[PDB]
Amino acid sequence: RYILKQDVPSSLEDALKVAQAFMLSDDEIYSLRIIDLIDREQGEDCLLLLKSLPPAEAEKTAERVIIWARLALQEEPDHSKEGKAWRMSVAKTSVDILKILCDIQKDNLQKKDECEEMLKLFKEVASLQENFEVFLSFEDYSNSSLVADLREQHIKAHEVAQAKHKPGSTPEPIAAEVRSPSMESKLHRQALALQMSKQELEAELTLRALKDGNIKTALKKCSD
Amino acid sequence: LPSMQSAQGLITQVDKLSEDIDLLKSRIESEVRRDLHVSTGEFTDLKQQLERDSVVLSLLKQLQEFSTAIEEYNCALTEKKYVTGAQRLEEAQKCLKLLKSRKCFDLKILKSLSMELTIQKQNILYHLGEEWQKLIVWKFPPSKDTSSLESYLQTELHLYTEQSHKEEKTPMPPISSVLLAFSVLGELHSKLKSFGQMLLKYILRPLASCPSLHAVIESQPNIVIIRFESIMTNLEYPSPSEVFTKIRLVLEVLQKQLLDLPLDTDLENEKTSTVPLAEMLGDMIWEDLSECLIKNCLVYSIPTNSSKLQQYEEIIQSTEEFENALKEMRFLKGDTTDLLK
Amino acid sequence: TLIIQSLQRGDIQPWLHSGSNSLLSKLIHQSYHGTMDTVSLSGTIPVQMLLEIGLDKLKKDYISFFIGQELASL
Repeated sequence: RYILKQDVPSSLEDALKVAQAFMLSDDEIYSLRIIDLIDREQGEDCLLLLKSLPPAEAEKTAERVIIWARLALQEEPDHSKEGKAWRMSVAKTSVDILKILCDIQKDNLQKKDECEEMLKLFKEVASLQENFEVFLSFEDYSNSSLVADLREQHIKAHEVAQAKHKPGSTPEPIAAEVRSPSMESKLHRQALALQMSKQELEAELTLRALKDGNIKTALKKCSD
Repeated sequence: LPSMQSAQGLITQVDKLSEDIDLLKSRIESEVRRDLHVSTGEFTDLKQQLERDSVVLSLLKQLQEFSTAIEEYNCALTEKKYVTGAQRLEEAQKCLKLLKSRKCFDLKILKSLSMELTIQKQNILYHLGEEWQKLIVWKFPPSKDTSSLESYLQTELHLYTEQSHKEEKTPMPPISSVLLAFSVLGELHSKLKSFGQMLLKYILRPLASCPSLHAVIESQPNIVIIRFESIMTNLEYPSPSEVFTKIRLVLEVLQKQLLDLPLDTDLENEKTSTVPLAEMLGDMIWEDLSECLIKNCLVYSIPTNSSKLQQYEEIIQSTEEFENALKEMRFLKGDTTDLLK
Repeated sequence: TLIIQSLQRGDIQPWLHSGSNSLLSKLIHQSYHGTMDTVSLSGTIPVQMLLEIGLDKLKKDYISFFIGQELASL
């Protein structure tokens, strides 16, 4: 740890032989190097180091750093800008190393399903963090109540994003020959993590409009 | 480098300083009750500072305990005493939560404490994950296929029963200790999720799809082998009674060979209770097993002629015992499930 | 205390002479063998540790003259 704190270009090599001659695994060396680079938000260096490493020790370093990342994300969220930036960087650096580990473990069937499930969980966490700036713990993440609440919130948001666009008054001199991005595309950006297709969105909108007493908008969508 | 003996020096000096704080507080309290009208204010004014120093000293005690628990856990790692190391880590976590609950230290110091705690926690968890895979072995065919008969034929499950005292120079702790270590740190929930799903995918679901599959359990003293051996049958869909018997045959061994070990929570905390292993294992597989049995076995057992209705009675009976056994083996919580309704 | 800090940090290797009647030389020797216990300074102990050095210094200064001038033997 002291050698790795010197920021010497050969400090990684200096610390390698310390654990080599004293009969300690190289797993800890590269794991701590990757952790130090993650704390410095330098995940590209982690990627190049992982690609330079042989796959055998690469698996060991990757699984340990993934466990460390989930454990570090399990504590209380930080409401400062630097804290949330660190959570986002950790998730983004974890997703692609999980992809690499999935590529490595194609034949290890016992490890294959575990890695695919863990990759899916971190993909959902990172997608929810980046597209929403919502940071909690994994116990709060896996709880389906928050997922359903955020699904219905953005269903209602899509309701208004079109309801305001049916003209209740004269149009404004906005989006004149330079049209703004569609609200449906942003909702779909959000829902790619929510795994909601167009058919389910239309089904929910039909029921929501029916509850509002609007008959024509539900019938037209059913006919389409 | 030059502070290993200074750690014991710190222990001694903090102990004698706590003793000094206590004796001076006793001296102050002895004289406060004597002069309660003339000496109260100036005694209390200095007792406030004494109590603040005592609070800071208690925080330093918590830091010393944080260091000592980590060092004892490091010592326990080398000797493969994972349960005590996990308990020491839990004590350190409890100390760190109280350290972070009071805003009195530098933020970077607490950041370093938390970083080292997480490093040691991932260190013990990775060792537990390593040691999990030696005891339980899944031997797969060289493909992801689960539709061909050879896919089920080349599937093997191995449980390394430690019947005799291990003489290997690379020893393996007993499965009960592994389960205790996972329960102390609260990570048994994810491991059960990982294992029950592969059990469902490669053991449970196959038995409800192909009527020709038969589960053979070879019981060696050290290695228990679960194997699929193909015996040809003439039924287009598996009948309920044989499928229930085959499921019960595997579930008895799985409960007795693996799930028959007591659990224990943190040593210093008795506010947490131990949940039986069979309950948690069933809760994560029973929902997907009842629907698999209904949609693959009980649907096709329904007769097409009214004359064959009475012969269905055994299926009503044979299900109930399959419902009862899992209730005796604690794989279920209630009495009426969707498999019987 | 400064001597204790210097010995613990392993920054110097003090030059020593034979006889080593002073306890400080023994402290240096034990620092040569790794790390030593924390030395306490209470009462007249600090006076005596310094006193034990002057005796050896004066004895060596005397012996360098008695034997050096062939006026006395050991």
